[PDB]
Amino acid sequence: MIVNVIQKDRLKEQKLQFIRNHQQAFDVEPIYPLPLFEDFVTSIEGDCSLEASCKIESDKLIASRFLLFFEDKTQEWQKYLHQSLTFFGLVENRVGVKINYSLLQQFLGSSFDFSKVTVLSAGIDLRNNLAESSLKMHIRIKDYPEKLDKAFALSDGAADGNYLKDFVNLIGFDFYFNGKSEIEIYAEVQEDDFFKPEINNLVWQHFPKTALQPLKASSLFFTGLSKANNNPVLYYHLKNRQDLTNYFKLNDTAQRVHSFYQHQDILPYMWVGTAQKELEKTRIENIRLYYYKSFKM
Repeated sequence: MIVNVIQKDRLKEQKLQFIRNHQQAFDVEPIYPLPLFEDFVTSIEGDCSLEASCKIESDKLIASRFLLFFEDKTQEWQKYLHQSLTFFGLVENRVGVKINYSLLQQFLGSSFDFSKVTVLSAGIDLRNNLAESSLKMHIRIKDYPEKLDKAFALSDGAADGNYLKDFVNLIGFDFYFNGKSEIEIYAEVQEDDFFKPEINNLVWQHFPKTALQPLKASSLFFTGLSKANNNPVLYYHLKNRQDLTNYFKLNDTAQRVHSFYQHQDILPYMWVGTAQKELEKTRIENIRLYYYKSFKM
């Protein structure tokens, strides 16, 4: 149908525009191999979302970070996994690197129940230092205790981190271009549960008061369990991206990113990632800021 082809061509350009807006704001030259990711997202014709993010370390700005979230209502998770891995393979072929897939392979095992997947994403964090570049994948699972246990066994180990095992749904994979790979498990708390007394006992009690303040403006909180034995990275799903400066004490580099995105044609919400110790400071020096746009027919 003519409406369909016109819409498809439009969504393709809008995705490229979203990526280009981010890249052109923060990197005067695009970081290699960004075009392969552009090819990947434009090959995904079903409904999706894109994430563009910045990682700030004092005055250092790392901005070639993009993810695609598969959001076609058909629930064809295995197909999307395969599409994502095909993309990873092209990256391997063009750059001339071999990715270490072992953690993902072990996680998937041989009997993975794809109907238990609720989120799948694939993307990049590209650096001029090739070895430090990575491919990324997140898989969120629901009601799948066997795979939660498997992900737990695959990461750093048991205690500590075990105190939040029952809150884990999201599993993240990093695949570095130097053949090093990582897995992380994320414990989450949803907004509707923020004020429950057992949540204070099981979760909030083990974090400083400063960690709790941004929850006033968040719909979801999560934290990585295996990495950073102490000083865990805390992630907040801000309902409105405008609220960032009210809850997080930004440095100049982060303010630059915030300022850029205030009036872009993007989704209202954002994610904010920062180490626990940063919120205890008078000024955050290390922060990750995540912005989103949806692409639907």
